[PDB]
Amino acid sequence: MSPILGYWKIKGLVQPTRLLLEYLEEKYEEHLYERDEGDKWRNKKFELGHEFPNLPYYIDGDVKLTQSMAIIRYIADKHNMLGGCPKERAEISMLEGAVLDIRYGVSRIAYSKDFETLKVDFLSKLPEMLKMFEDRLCHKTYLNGDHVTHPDFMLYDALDVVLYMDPMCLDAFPKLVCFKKRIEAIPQIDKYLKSSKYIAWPLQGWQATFGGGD
Amino acid sequence: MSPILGYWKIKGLVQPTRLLLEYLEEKYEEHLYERDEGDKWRNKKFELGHEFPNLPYYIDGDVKLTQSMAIIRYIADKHNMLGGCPKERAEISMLEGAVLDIRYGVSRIAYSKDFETLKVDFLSKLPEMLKMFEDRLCHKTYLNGDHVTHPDFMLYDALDVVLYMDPMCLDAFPKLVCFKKRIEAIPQIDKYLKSSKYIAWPLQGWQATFGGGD
Ligand SMILES: N[C@@H](CCC(=O)N[C@@H](CS)C(=O)NCC(=O)O)C(=O)O
Ligand SMILES: N[C@@H](CCC(=O)N[C@@H](CS)C(=O)NCC(=O)O)C(=O)O
Repeated sequence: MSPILGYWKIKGLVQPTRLLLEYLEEKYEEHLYERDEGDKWRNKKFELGHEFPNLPYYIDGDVKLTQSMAIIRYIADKHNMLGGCPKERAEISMLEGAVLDIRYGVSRIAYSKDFETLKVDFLSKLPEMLKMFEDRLCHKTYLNGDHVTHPDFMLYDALDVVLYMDPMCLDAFPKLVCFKKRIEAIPQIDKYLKSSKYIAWPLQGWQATFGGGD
Repeated sequence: MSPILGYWKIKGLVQPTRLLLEYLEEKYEEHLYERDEGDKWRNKKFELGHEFPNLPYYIDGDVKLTQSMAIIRYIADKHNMLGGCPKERAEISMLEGAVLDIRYGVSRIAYSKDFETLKVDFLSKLPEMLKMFEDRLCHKTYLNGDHVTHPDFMLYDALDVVLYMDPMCLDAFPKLVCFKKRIEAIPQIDKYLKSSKYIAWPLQGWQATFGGGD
């Protein structure tokens, strides 16, 4: 009747999947769980018809999905965006994982009681990872050349988070600073970011030391 | 000249990729880094021709890969094992991620100074995740029906690790206990496990609290 996507009303793990959607102009509704609704999830968690219950979920009627990365890859696969030959898939997946080292690097520490000191060790390695992305862009509009691919949205999302973490981490990465602006200047994403549908905060689950609250 | 796969001489993140290989009878050589060889990696790390240097790496000459999950998906894609329609990819990827919640659950805590207490909270949630896998198998030889898929090897690997963690965690999961035996009873894997080529330990990087040492 119309694709469903369920998650907490935070950016978290599905923010990118949201942006891919907006970029594709796919129609979808959203089940959004408020912080105060742990019980509500707990019940609809057990009955939606999933074999690996979890959040986020994505229901096409055609399918019932539960893993964050499958859900986004499945959207891209619906639109023939995962790659033609293997060398292509494989490489998209590489960008994928490389962007996940950054986004998970953040997530891994955000809910710990030692965040501020774990912080110092992440921003240290970050540049290193940041750079690979900069060099990758010395010659390609987007992460995989001309045509947008889902990790361009992963990558977007990751810069957005690290910037709240250290506003300057992209001083020294002009190429990355233009990519974040570019993705922004794309009409569909342009609209979504100023739409009512946009969720600007929290970055992580609310309880989180970093990116928590309101 | 012959596919290369490089990693530390531990099971770690590539053990499953190794098992897929052995199951496919693909020929490959291995660059194995001993614990004492951090400097050696550090030099060959910078020159192999990778845009996202890292371990593991997989060099087909046809391609130069670096993310653990892409490398294994790329092997499966070489053999037409990632799925026919999208509903297929998507679902394989689901098994994928669901098995990664378990394997990363372990990895996330193994190198921490509070392991033993973090331990207690993992084995708690484990059953929950374990079960999804058991129910998934009430009616399918393998994780995706009759034909073996790469998460069957991920899943294998994950049971192997958690068993060193708690030898009984599979009492209560007879269906899972037969799957671990089955995968074992497959001639190719049968051979590899008793071959010289097999790496039985360490589970994690050597420095690790859990699964470290020799
Ligand atoms: N690996 C999974 C992780 C899922 C996950 O950790 N979900 C959390 C939110 S960050 C959820 O609260 N779990 C809901 C539940 O377990 O019922 C994915 O990529 O989707
Ligand atoms: N997300 C990456 C993680 C890679 C990774 O963490 N590799 C560690 C071993 S567990 C390696 O020592 N990094 C080597 C390096 O950074 O040079 C993957 O899936 O391959």
